[PDB]
Amino acid sequence: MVTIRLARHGAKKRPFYQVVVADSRNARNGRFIERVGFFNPIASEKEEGTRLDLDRIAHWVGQGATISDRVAALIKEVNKAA
Amino acid sequence: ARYLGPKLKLSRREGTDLFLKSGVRAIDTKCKIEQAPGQHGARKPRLSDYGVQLREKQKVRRIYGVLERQFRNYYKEAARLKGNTGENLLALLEGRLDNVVYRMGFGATRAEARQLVSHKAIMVNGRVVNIASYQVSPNDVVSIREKAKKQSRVKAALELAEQREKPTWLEVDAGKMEGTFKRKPERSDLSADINEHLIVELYSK
Amino acid sequence: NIKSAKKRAIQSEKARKHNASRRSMMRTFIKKVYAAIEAGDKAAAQKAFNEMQPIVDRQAAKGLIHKNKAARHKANLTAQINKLA
Amino acid sequence: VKAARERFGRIVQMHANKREEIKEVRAGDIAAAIGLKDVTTGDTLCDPDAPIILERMEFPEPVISIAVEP
RNA sequence: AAUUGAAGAGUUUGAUCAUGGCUCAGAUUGAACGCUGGCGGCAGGCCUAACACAUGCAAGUCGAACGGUAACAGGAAGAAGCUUGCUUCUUUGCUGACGAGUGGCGGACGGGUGAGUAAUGUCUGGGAAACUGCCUGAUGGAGGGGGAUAACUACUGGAAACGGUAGCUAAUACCGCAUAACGUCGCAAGACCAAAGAGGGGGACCUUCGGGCCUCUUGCCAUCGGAUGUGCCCAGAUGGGAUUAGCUAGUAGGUGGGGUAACGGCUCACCUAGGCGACGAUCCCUAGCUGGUCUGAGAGGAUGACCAGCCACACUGGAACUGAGACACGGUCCAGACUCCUACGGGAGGCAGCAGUGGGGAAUAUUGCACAAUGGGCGCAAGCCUGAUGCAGCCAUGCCGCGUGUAUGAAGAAGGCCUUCGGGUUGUAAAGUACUUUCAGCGGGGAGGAAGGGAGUAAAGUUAAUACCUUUGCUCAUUGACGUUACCCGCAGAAGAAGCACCGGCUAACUCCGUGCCAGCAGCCGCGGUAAUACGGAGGGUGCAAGCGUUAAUCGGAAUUACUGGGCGUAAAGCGCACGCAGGCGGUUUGUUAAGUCAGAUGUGAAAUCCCCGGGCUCAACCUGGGAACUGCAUCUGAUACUGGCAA
Repeated sequence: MVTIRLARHGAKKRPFYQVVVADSRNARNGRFIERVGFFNPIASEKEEGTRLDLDRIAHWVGQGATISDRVAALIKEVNKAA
Repeated sequence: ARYLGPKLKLSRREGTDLFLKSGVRAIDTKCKIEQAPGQHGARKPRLSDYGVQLREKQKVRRIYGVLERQFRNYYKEAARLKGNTGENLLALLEGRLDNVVYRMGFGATRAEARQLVSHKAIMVNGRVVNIASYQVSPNDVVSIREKAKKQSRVKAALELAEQREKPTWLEVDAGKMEGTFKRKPERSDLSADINEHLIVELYSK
Repeated sequence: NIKSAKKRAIQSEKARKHNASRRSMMRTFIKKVYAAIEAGDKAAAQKAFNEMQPIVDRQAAKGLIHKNKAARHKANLTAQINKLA
Repeated sequence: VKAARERFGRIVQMHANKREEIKEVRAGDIAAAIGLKDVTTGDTLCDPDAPIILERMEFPEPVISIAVEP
């Protein structure tokens, strides 16, 4: 069960998250195959702040990819079906 | 950081009048300019090749206030900036907040203009400003907060700088304590008394 | 020793006594075909070949043989008796 | 009395010699702090950085001058 | 937009040139010592003994598996202090929930330290002989029985640890027969193989009144596949030493059996007598490796602290078990070393996990906080467990800034200091005067990191169902360790905040005075002879700055091992001189595969990192976005000038 979940970067008390595909035993800020987008919790509406590449999320789950509850919460906050 | 010492010896040991003890009465009359700096230097020293780069080094490090630790990293990024590396290093020395408000008329010197910068009294482009190492970008305007505007010392310092020629790369309004920044200063715009060529020969080796 | 799932170390030799018995139950019927190889009857081994033939495949099924040693041992033994004829 | 700023590990009070720990320094108790480097005998220490109530009391003098040989 | 980057000077001599070591200015530290010391943000912080280890704590969970109910909370048959149901109470496990036991799953993940190992390893290409728990798609099935068994009782050993025996019983625990295929064995026939059940709701029917029955959810089992975690083989590179010249006996190879999930001397049996090596074998020393970092024009050197991948390891040594996977950090057994409890029989244990202790050492942190974030395990979910982490303490260690106040101020004070003893100077310096006070200190407003989850309604699907479960927005009340947060306003006052190296040249900055080859100075050449710009102090500046010097280490300069890019008559350097098999190269002509070289395409070259152009931190450091790089390697197909092979 290689999953799609969150991983962590940024700085002290100001996060920035890097979404990745990985086995769910694989050292959360470590080994992974292909990141598909990223996430910033301090979104800062000038340019960007959470980007998703949806067409690999549809295809990785085509091999099975049980998503996490926060990356699924990005799907409800990207307006996937809009 | 700062010197905060007897900073007209620094114009006497270096000779040129680089704007420190400016004040209202611009003529000095109390220093005996072009002399020995102290008690033993009655002879004229030889000024060999190393020191003549070092002597104008004190001329650039004292107009804008930049120290040894701060001047060196400006050179490093400037080496990748294309064209005249003296202009690109001058592109980094003319964005300082104590640079612009000194070219705004606010302040009888850099230190009094540091004081209004040091004490929160500047707003720039919708942000109340902080630390004086801020490189101020083009397409920005400068302003003063309402609690520290016109307090008994901004008036006569604006007089002696409105007799200055208003070097037209940035425009000042000065009647409501705001100015405007347009673009960068080129080699055609400064005094051209400063030899920038002996600075690069120090950071060439 | 110290961990709350030290009962796994109780459950290991609880399990191992059973599985090594099924190992011992398995091997003696793989041994039993090798009793009648050296005699010279092609069906004496084949009759006892059908005595382990469920038992090595019950225990591939119960979870000890990895399905491929059974494919090994039902192949060499079937060609064991057919080597003479 | 030495002009140095140190720090604490714990405070220890023993019951029989039972080192049952405590984080509360009650005025009128006795404690045994741990791991302070340069604490001599006879140092007047101050926790809230106030002026000390200076005490100088190391005044018996040894009577024998005997050498060693390790 | 993305390689715009290469300097030297002192030093042998009376002087010059050349040669050539020496040394210095740059940069960078996982740093340390001394002097001194205000603040904010960001990273890092036992390298030496993988030294020995007190103490606490790092992996638990599911009752929607069950027998049970040991605490606790209701309720219930029944029952009152007699305030006529305000309630004392034994019983029942009807429920919540669940210590303990059985059982499903995890415990091999994450973490921590580099001792071993020069190749079973790593890295980078290529493979062929396998498996794959959890995950996911599709396809059949999921019938009907049984015997033990802990727990729990009887009796009871022992100081404790930890047990003892006869019984009895449940379960997704274990074992049977039926039934099996596109699954397995076999040329072909045929021959065998699986499991399960718990929970929720509900209408008639049904009521032995546990429910049977329909159905949703969840779950098991067989198999073909995929993602995939992993195992195995090959080539080329991956250190020094020839004062390390021969090494090897399951060692090279075949046949035959066996072996492991898989292929092989992986292992026995016999035959053959070779295999490797001077294009470096074996032996020896040292060492994890790579991406990468440091420097550098570049090529190259040195080095892999933090970060991520791979490897190895778990006190020392070994073996095998269970499991999808281990030859298992916080597991079994045996053995050893050294310690700990003891009532002296007998018993234990593993910090190269977090924090710590003594010691080692020039040197390196709270016996800390919270699960709010993210990730993980278990479970339906709610939750629990989380020293993984998120923060938070100590540390000018480092990378960047803030502030230590500012204008005016000449009689050019005092005092000090030097001096044609006239003066000059320290010095706009201070005092004085006018403002202001960022951070201070202090007082209060006060975003975001928060997404979810739970509660209520309705609708969309399932079905007998307007029920349940799931989903969809909405509605309701709440969840922050950090936190006296970031940050804004307001208050009196410049009040609390400047030091360290140096002054002969290199290399920017001076005279006296006090000692007289004395005491001392120092990176290098060298100073001190009472009559010093090199010593000590003072004053005058200088460079830097809350940091500064010195010390140790790599690179540079060093064209100082010179392929890029050096020399050998005299400066170090041509074997005393020939012969010569390895080896290195090679005249000319024609044809030829296309090895070498060359073009193009494809896939790989993990991400971070360095670089280019921006965004966000107020700006910087820092944190990232797209892109470039990754200078490389292999493979496919083409060209034939020069080399090689081949042939005349």
